[PDB]
Amino acid sequence: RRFLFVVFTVLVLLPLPIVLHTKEAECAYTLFVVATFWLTEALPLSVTALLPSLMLPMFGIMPFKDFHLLLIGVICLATSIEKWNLHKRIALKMVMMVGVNPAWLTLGFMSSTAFLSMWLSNTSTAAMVMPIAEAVVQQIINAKGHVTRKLTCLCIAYSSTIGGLTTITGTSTNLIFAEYFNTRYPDCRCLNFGSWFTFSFPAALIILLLSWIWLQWLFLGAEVIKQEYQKLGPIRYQEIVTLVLFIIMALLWFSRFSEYPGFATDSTVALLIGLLFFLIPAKTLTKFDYSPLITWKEFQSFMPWDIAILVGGGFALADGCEESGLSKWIGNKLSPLGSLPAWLIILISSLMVTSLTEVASNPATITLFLPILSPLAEAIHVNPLYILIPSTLCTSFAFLLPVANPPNAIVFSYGHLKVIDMVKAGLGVNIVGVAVVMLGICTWIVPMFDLYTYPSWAP
Amino acid sequence: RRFLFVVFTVLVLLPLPIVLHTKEAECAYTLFVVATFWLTEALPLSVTALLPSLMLPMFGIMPKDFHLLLIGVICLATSIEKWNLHKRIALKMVMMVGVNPAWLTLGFMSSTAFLSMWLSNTSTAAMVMPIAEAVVQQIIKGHVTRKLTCLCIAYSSTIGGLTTITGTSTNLIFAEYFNTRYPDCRCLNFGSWFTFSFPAALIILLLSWIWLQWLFLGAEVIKQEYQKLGPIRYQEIVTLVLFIIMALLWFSFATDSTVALLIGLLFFLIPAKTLTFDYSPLITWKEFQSFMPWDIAILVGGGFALADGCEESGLSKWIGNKLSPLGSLPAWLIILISSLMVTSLTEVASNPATITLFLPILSPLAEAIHVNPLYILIPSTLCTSFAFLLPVANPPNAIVFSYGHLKVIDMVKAGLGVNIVGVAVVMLGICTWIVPMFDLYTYPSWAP
Ligand SMILES: CC(C)CCC[C@@H](C)[C@H]1CC[C@H]2[C@@H]3CC=C4C[C@@H](O)CC[C@]4(C)[C@H]3CC[C@]12C
Ligand SMILES: CC(C)CCC[C@@H](C)[C@H]1CC[C@H]2[C@@H]3CC=C4C[C@@H](O)CC[C@]4(C)[C@H]3CC[C@]12C
Ligand code: NA
Ligand code: NA
Ligand code: NA
Ligand code: NA
Repeated sequence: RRFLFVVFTVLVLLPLPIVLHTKEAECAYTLFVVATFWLTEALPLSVTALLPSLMLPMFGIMPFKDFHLLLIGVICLATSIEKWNLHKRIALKMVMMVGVNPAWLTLGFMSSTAFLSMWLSNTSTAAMVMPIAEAVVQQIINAKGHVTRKLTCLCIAYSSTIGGLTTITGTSTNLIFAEYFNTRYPDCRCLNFGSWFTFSFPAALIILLLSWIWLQWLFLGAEVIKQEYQKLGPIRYQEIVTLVLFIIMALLWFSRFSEYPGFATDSTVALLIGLLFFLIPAKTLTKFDYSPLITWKEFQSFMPWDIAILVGGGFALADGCEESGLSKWIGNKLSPLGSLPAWLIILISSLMVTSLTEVASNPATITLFLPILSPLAEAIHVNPLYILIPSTLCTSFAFLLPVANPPNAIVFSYGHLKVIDMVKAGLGVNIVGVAVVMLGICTWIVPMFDLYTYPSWAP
Repeated sequence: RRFLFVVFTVLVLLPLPIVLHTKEAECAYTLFVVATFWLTEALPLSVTALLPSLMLPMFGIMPKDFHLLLIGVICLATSIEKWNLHKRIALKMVMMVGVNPAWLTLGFMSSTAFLSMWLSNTSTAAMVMPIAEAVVQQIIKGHVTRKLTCLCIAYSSTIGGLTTITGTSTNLIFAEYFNTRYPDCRCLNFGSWFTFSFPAALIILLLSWIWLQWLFLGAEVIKQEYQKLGPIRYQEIVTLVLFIIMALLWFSFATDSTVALLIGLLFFLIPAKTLTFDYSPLITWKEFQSFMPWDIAILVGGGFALADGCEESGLSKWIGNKLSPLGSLPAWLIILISSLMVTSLTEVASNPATITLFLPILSPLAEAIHVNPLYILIPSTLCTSFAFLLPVANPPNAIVFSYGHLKVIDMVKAGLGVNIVGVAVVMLGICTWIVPMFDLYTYPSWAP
């Protein structure tokens, strides 16, 4: 029907009243309705986040930091990159340098959006490169033509998903993990921009280079590209300063200094370079007056404000389940769960989140699964990073059917790509992604964070 | 000049280095920069708020019911503005009191005074002004009616911007400053603000109507503007009945945030009659995200960071032992000389900037001289809104200035009397009816 999720919303609040007895059932009812509206997306993912703060007081259950500074500093750069169309110039420049094209054009279209989705969002990059890739494939073919379109679509979407890793500020499921982690463990200083990039870039490079070979074997065995570049025009003043500030912020992030009062952090670099976008004149004379590179309404458009509401709603639901009396019941109900090998819990939880993320949303899976796996990690006396590092990477591995993330729903709205093509292509990419994450969590991420010893910022 | 406030930004960070000595004159440098950029508006009022988060660590100086009520009122106001119910309310309040020259100024005043309790002053002043221009043009001594109508719209949108904590940003800043710093106070909410602020604003509105009517000037032309926006549709009858339900539930787990979230979250759920194979709600999330004030929290966080930074850097001790005879004054004289200062500075500055600068000045002074904090902080937040002179203070009277009429001396002569009667009514109120409502003559228990 049409009015589906008004009657699905109002017709699950009616049978679910197990509420007509003790308090832990009243908290189970809140947990059920919030999880059901998060999984099915009947409400827009932050109206649901405000529902525990409405429903827990009526039953009787009662209750800025550096990551926000870094998020402000990266959104300031991303708004200027997307606004002045620098992101189209540095996508058509990676193509035409790699594009020898027996099969290197697929690698160029993968590497462009993989680099671009480290900074922008996956949805915006997948919506930007797909017209360019469609025009390039059309004007190369008009000079086997059906498999190139679906290969190009899948190589855009999957590599925009893969490039969405390697940065904490690259996807929303990374922002949610970082905001959960620095709130639950505020005595921990080992997770920042560079330490995330250092362990996540060797994984994503291997996943990209293996997915290229997999898709190129699965589907298949000059002036046409140097004409969409000249339709961009010449280079403007507003995107040379954005490029210079990009290069300066990038090589100031990864290069950490010597002095030590309090300001050698990443949020200092983020604010100190990203607040120059409001100040530097664009040479866009308002007419007596000038205009900057970035105004405040555009920043407010680009800034994710609902992520903090989502983290606060998840934390409120977790404390409601703690102080209501429910977590004791399911904690004494699941006592043989802590007699497992610690790597088997990694395996079953990673397969669980990467199976659930194919039909659910990427923030909705990780917001439900982080307060399940954190006290389990503290209880069985393993490192709480050892459990939570592979689960946030396996939640991003949404490569099957186009209901999981909007990156492969954008490339699906075009005429090509049957659903069985997406399923058969994304199954091998999911397999190699889980295999590379399992290799990494036992080979190179172990000495980087000392995962085999219980930490000191944990209870 | 054109690039004047880039070289005002970069050439005040250069002479201000008194920083080349002790720690106390390093927090008296980030104070001057932030205060100057707030008073001048060289940076957009929240880029400046993030500056103590950048400048205080580099010197060596290291450190929710109102949010839910704000979410509820913002998602009500989004649906009121989106489906054009405010035009129906404004054109219905006029034409009841609408056949005389005066009683038509009062209708245009009462419409935007009622409408700016819920919407913003800028949005109501930019909506009633074309309607009022069309009515004054098609009804028509012809030149003085235009400037009288412009000034009555711009003043009554400001006067109506009181009576609600969620009615103007300088009220939101005070409420967010006061639910912090005194978290054991449970006497300040929506209805207790309305109960003390409505009798003041009604008297100010009526006396301003009489003042402007004496100062300036001693049927089928309004109805065709009401029949121009058609009959009433489903999406605004639903918004009207939810407005009436929320309004008569506010004035009677039973909190104001419960009323704001139980009725306010129904706007995202209720099906509007715009079928997308699908349907669309009354409001979506992008519209709410555009309407929601996100920079007010950044502003109050930057104010709290700058206020706490003056504590460990021993500057507050210096300017506290420097101003020791300040605490030998009568307590009402502090009200008088602070309310006159906040109503004089706000004519040339911004309304959030003045109150963000002056709340951490007046709130420790109240605890120092052993009076009630609300006694000092209520007339200062009421008098900061009294921006009725020249059109650089608030955008409500800069909207009505962009039209052809209304030179500056008219605004000055008209706003001087409105400022005088506003200060007089607030001084009468804080000594007559706000005293037993909050027990202002005794030192509280939420105060140290
Ligand atoms: C979804 C959130 C908000 C609420 C529910 C949290 C549940 C799933 C969590 C919170 C407390 C957890 C328990 C905490 C401690 C132990 C003891 C350990 O030897 C085995 C696992 C076990 C038994 C955990 C199982 C999972 C658990 C019950
Ligand atoms: C963020 C900036 C603006 C904060 C500035 C705070 C200043 C204005 C405050 C903080 C400490 C205050 C002092 C604290 C105590 C006393 C003693 C009293 O007998 C007279 C007032 C006096 C002397 C106050 C004057 C105002 C004061 C100096
Ligand atoms: Na991205
Ligand atoms: Na998904
Ligand atoms: Na208002
Ligand atoms: Na002002």
